[PDB]
Amino acid sequence: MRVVIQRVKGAILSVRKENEKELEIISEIKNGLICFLGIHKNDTWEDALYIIRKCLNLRLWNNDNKTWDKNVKDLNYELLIVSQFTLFGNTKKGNKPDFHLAKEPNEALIFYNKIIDEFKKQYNDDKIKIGKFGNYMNIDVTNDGPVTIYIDTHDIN
Amino acid sequence: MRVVIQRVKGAILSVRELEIISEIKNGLICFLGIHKNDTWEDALYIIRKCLNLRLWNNDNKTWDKNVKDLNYELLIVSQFTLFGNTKKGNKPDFHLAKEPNEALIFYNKIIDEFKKQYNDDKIKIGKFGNYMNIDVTNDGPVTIYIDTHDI
Repeated sequence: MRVVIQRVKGAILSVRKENEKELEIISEIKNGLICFLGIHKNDTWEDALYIIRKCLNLRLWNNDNKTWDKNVKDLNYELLIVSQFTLFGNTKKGNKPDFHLAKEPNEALIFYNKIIDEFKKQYNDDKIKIGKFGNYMNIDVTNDGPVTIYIDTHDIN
Repeated sequence: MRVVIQRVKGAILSVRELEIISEIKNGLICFLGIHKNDTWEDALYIIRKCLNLRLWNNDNKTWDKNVKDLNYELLIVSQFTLFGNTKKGNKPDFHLAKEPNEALIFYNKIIDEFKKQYNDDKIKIGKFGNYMNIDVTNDGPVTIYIDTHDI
């Protein structure tokens, strides 16, 4: 499993409605993190936990003297967790990218919900916001630094 | 060199109460991390892939056009935190990330070639070493990661 973690002052997630061209705001987070999370073909519940561990636990904020000190939960800060398969989008071969290594979308959806669920059990239920799985979404992000963090769990076991 | 490429409707970059200093409508923001042992070769791969990657639908086709094809914009930004190793503890370490002085130069050079290759009105930057606010309108969203030490 893969994740892009971007530090944020806020973020507003909006999708298409019901002519359309009409974006509808479903998820707001103020200060906190945003997480573009890619579920991989053969992911196991162990990778999921590791993702949730680093999100919830890495120290991407500062205090007085001390830097890189406090994690998302110390500041009662939110997270917006957005599913992003395009992260296994393969760009080794060809300028059109190939997603062959992502998970199938019905298998993914159940896995991601499970994760979101667990996300809530390891933090606070009201701090974890989400997008609409496998849907067009339009997200305004306030990058705070910026701060961008990459983790590929298949770099571990 | 690592890079996070995201597809935007547009993006606004601001600095320290703040003040806008770049912006772009549709195109791409690329958070571009520079490894201490990177090579000019290591740039080319990034720039190419950024400029050519087919990330836009062509009314009926999918994954078909690039930022060049659609006279779109790129806004290049230098994330060293992309090399924050975090397996150790919960406190990232950037012992893998290029030193800010040689970094800034490599960044500089990369921008020149980004212009040299696409168009120089089409490339935006930030103030390199400093705090940045970037409002980013994630279109899709479409997130794309490459670490050049795989090619």
